[PDB]
Amino acid sequence: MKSDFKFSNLLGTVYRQGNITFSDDGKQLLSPVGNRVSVFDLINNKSFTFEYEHRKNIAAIDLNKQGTLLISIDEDGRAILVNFKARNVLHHFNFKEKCSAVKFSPDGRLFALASGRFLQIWKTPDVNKDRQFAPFVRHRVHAGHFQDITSLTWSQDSRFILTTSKDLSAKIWSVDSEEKNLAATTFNGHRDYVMGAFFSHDQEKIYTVSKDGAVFVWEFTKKYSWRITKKHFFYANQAKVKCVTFHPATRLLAVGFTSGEFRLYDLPDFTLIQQLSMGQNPVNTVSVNQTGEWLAFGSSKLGQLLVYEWQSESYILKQQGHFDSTNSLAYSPDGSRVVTASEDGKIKVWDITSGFCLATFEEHTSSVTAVQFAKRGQVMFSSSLDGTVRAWDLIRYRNFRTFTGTERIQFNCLAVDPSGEVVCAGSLDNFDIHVWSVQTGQLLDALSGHEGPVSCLSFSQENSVLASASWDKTIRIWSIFGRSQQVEPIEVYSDVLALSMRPDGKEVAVSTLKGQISIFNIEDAKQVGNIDCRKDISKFFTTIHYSFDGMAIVAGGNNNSICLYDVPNEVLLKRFIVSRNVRVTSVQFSPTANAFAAASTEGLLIYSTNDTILFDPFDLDVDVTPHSTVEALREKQFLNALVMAFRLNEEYLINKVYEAIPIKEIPLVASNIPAIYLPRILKFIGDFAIESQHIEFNLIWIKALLSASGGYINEHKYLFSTAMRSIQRFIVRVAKEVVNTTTDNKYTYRFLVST
Amino acid sequence: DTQVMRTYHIQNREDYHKYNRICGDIRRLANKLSLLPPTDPFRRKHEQLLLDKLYAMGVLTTKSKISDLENKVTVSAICRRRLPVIMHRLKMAETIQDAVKFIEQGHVRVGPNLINDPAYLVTRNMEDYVTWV
Amino acid sequence: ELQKAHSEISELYANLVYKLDVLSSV
Amino acid sequence: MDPRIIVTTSRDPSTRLSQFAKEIKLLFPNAVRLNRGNYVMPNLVDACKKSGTTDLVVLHEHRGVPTSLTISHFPHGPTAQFSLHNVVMRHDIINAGNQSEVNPHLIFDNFTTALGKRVVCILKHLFNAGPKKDSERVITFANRGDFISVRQHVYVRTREGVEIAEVGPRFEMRLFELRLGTLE
Amino acid sequence: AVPSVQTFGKKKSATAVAHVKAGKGLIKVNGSPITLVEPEILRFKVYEPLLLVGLDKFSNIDIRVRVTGGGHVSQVYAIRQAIAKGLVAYHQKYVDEQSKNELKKAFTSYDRTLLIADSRRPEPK
RNA sequence: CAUUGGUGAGCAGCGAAGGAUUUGGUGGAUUGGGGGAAUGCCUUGUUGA
Repeated sequence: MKSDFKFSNLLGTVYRQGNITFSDDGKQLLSPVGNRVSVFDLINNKSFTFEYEHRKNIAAIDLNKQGTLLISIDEDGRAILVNFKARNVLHHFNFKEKCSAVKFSPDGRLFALASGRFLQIWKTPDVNKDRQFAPFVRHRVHAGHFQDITSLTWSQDSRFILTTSKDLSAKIWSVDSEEKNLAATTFNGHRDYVMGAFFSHDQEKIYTVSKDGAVFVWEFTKKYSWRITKKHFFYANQAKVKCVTFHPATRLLAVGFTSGEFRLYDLPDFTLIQQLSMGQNPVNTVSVNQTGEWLAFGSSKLGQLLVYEWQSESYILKQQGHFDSTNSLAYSPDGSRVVTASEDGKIKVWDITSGFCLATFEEHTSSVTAVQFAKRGQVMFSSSLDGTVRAWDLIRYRNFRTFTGTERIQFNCLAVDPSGEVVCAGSLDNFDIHVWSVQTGQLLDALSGHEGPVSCLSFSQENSVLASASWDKTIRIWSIFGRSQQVEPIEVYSDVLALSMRPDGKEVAVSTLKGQISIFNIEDAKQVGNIDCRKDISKFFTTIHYSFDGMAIVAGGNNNSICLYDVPNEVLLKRFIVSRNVRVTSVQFSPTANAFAAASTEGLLIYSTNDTILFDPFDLDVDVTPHSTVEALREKQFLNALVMAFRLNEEYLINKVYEAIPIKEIPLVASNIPAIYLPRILKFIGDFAIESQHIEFNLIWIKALLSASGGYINEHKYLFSTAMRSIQRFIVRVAKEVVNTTTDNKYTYRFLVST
Repeated sequence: DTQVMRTYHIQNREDYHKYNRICGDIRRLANKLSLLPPTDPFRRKHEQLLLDKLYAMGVLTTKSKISDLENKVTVSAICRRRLPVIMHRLKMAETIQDAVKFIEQGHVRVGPNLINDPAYLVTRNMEDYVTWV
Repeated sequence: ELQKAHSEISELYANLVYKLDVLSSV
Repeated sequence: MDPRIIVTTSRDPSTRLSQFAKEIKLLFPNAVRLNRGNYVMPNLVDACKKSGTTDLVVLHEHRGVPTSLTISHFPHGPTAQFSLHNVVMRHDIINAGNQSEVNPHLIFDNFTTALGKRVVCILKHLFNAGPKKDSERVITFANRGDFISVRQHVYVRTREGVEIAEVGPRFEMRLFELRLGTLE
Repeated sequence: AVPSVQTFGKKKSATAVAHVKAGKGLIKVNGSPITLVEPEILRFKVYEPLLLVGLDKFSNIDIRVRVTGGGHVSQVYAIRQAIAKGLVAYHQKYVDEQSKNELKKAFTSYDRTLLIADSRRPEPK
């Protein structure tokens, strides 16, 4: 294509250490990660922004009171400002050093920074644009202290400052030089180090906690001084307070520990509501709802990357996993579902197009080297280094079989037939590929034909030919369903690790023993050989894939980018991943032909085909006005309205001109459309179908259009196969939804005759 | 001790302190399994389960016996498993220090992968894959 | 007793399995 | 488990050795009859390592004793040669009756397993062709010292009488050169 | 020192090591030019590296080969592999890559294994 | 016989009142196991002041 290709989403929610915060709305979830910044919502999880200007791994994010002023803080300690869509409106270089505490004003007027050993207050501007060398103007400074500020509280008046630092003192500063109570009174008398100080919103109570789990409350009295309200002496907890937060209800406390638990407290009673231990991995950060209904907590990178949502009545709202680095991907037979392979020995299910992780499967003894489905959808498969290879179901929760029988600890590559009848596995150190039956799991014959170790196993859609790449400069062709075996071709150069096939049984790409990428036919005539890999931060050719449309291939090494090619010689694009300290280990294409795959240590997945870019498919400005000519063609000539409508690519036009015409005209327009205006609208109509609520509407469209040129689209496959996939997923998903309620409404009246 | 560090040219003394503990993990495990009555099939099987791992680990190069577990398990058997120590043996290199500097400026390719780590560990069976550049 | 000693060694065994497999990827 | 057999000769065949090669060809389902265009191939190790075959049988003729039956296990590389006494004129036959997939009982006479146990190791590794594990034929290996005998027989039973049938080309051989193979 | 590369070309038993050095275009076989070969009909098969990519291409280099072993068919098949391999080896190191990509495309499209030697490894099926 | 290796001389062409080669500093950007007691210790009881 000619599209822009980039990540508007990713693989994995939280892989690195980060903070945690909700929104002001309560229906959005701010889930950061150590290198980049992504914003989520509650329902239909989508990656909103991508703030990446970091060279060091930490990030801090908060909004003011309306969610239009958003920042991130790395260890470099400079500020980026985006509105809603990762624009980077203001790039404000703040510091060379990081910041320990930072907080807005609740009125959105002032801004609070705590760094070095001082206090820095900066002006908060409204919704505007750039054009500012320094959009942040100093309001006040407050000096001095003894050392660095560890935590911070503000006032609803936005004129009072209650803070604490490493010096075990809770200092007081006036915002607008008012000198509220004319003092900077430090609160002391603490037996251990003060972890958190929090000010109650009644202007009466003073909350302090120390690291021994002792809570001291002091009074707003400045005989005439601040006397004691309550003391604590706990010597039985044997833990350390890692994170502490205070509630806007001003009634509860929520305490996170280093011990891997989370304890609930009530402020006037000083009672334990419930403690929740789920392991030994510590809870790093914690965030509170703005009314305090839901409870979420962040955790360390070395600890858990697993963040669980909660309530005040103790039940989990949302769970998530995302353990260590991704080894391979596998596309579902509808493509909307994404399974993960990791070093831990777990396989996880992820509809990451909506963010959800429904379930997982865990029977491994060691890591997983590859994941791959079957196109029937009934079964997927496990390629691991466990010593066996097991089969799996979608939602029925049953390991069918673990296929093994020889002494082996390393099962590397794998291939199946599209029928699911026989499965062949390539042993790494053993020079044998093993067939296994769908009946019982029988080893009929063993194929000792190798002298180097196997590297790739790929079977065709022609379903007569097995292709194999081994580490002995020899490409291997095989026949099982016939009566014999075929003479395997001899490569010119290049022990091959990475092999790629066409699903027609005709085109085959090989990665060479360097950055050259050569492709050839089944009559072994070399089409292209692609130049070595550039990009110093030595050569890699590790993964390769032939695209499903048959017009492109995607190449991946480990030098932190990805490469794009067509069927002719040339490069389509080269997309570089900007990151500081191998990247790519698995590449394949999406069956819906909207993106493709990438397995990495980081995890990043989608390639974002767009429509806002103007295209000229069929000489658009012969159709001079895009509006008034269309308004003329909404009264008359509905055939030319759609031919004009396909030459345009403004979706605000397409829904209306596609909506306006009546029902009876639809088979007539389906009868008379040319075949060159067809595949992009049949491609788009499936993705466009899932969002709207006009299902009978598009239903009568796709019956006429689907009935129109079925022999031609049967003649012009590999494109209408993909568009066919994109519509058929919508077909079955709505179908199984409405049939069940149709029968469950159907039996009622006969039951009324029954009793 | 000190000369063993000098002969093997180890970067850190704590690297010697690592493998003594790793030997110490095996050695008390060698003790406790040996502290069993001789009629136990649990005892007889699982000694062989431990031995057959350590052959392919390259610590037990030759085929060994039961009492050699107390004997042949040394830190120096682990010290021979290092990358340049294996590199000097098959005689594509020239000295000990020559094996070092080629890993330094990157002239060693093990299989399909480029490796420049000096603390790389080589097994008994993966050693056929070291290639030039 | 004898069953107890099985639990003691096997826990030490499984970690020792885990530690050498780390060095196999080194 | 079951072996894999390759028949390999020189370029030009004789009829007195063509019928003899076809009797060795009657060792299927793992015996392949291959005529080479070279007398020996310098790449005999290569294809057997490629194909994964287990054994190679080569035939020729010399003068010091009569013609030899050379048998060599490929993953071990031993050398066991068997001086053939009768190579004059055998039966023109490729089959009679049943298949060679039948597993016969193994009968040895005049037991020598002090040093002749190496022959016992090979012949049990050789004539285990057939996973049937049910006797329908039988092959006897009668010794007279360094003499060996190979005869094929079928179970013939009528009115309670154990009869054998002298079937196949009747073989008389002597132990020719055993070169000490390697543990490799 | 002159710009020079050396390669080889192999038939069944024929060995022909090439010496593609700089110069003015001498192309000799053990002492002798191409047009004297005898087989004399297989002269056109070793004419082919002059021909598949354009004739000129040689005014800056010089060619000298020598053959040990093989037969008269085998000897000519050894060198004509080595000429095309020896030609692109100069473009491998001095000339840009995309010229050499144009050479190999003209080579591989007509290829009678000009870039790969014969190896035979049988197997029963 | 191989402008075959090294050495040295000369000419054509290219430039013309200089050319070629090396190095230093400064300035900016960018980066532990097995056993063990007389004896020391720990813990518990005990003896009287």
